[PDB]
Order: sequence, then C-alpha cells, then structure tokens
Amino acid sequence: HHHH
Amino acid sequence: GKTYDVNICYAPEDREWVINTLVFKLERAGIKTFVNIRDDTPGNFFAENIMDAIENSNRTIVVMSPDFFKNNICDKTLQIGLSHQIIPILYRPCEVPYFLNHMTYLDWCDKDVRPVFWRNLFRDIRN
Ligand SMILES: [Cl-]
Repeated sequence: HHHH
Repeated sequence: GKTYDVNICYAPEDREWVINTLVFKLERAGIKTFVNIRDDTPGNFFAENIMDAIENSNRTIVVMSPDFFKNNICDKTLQIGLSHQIIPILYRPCEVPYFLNHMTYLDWCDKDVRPVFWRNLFRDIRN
C-alpha cells in the first residue's frame, strides 16, 4: 500500500 | 515495482549508524537498498545520482538529524522525495522543518519504544  | 525497495538519504556525519546499523539490518532482512557509497555513479552529476536513487526505489528513507538539515544533497533529495514516498526516521533530535512538522515519523530517539522500531520500519517497506 502506497503512502497517502 | 522498482529495482530497490528503499533508497537511504542521510548526511555523511551519520554514516556510522546508517551503514553499519540501518543498511546492515535492511540487507540482512532481504530488503534491497540503494546506498550512495556503493551505488552512485562516479562522473554523473549529483542531481543524476539523486534521481537514479529516487526513481529506482519504492520509497526513500530520510535519516533526520541536525546534520541532515544542513546538507545540500539531503535537502535536494528530500524535496524530490516529497513527490514520492518517504519514510522519515528521527535518528538524532533536531529542528524538523515546517513542511515535515505534520508527518508521522519513526522515532529512534524514543528509547522505550525502540523495541518496535525495526518491526515498524520493515513492515512499512514490505507493505
Ligand atoms: Cl537542529
């Protein structure tokens, strides 16, 4: 999962 | 989907802990790491080496300390890193700039929660  | 899991952005003054502790542990854990003193291309411009490290890594670890925030390469790397994903580590207490003052970091300086530091770092990288 990517930040933000 | 990048070649390296993480790039490490740090000031030379913090090299001892960065290379012997942080990079050492990351690599032992199977995490593919870009580290300037090994992976930079000699004869490329500084900006080229910054960009190679950032664009070929999933995220950039930022090793915050007083010396980090006085270092030109660190600042340039951080500015581009904000357009991607960073993992800030508070390695030594320092004045954290306004644009990082509302970003969650891994606090190495908080000794009592040091027992979960590596777990948290590796979990984020692997997520
Ligand atoms: Cl400071």
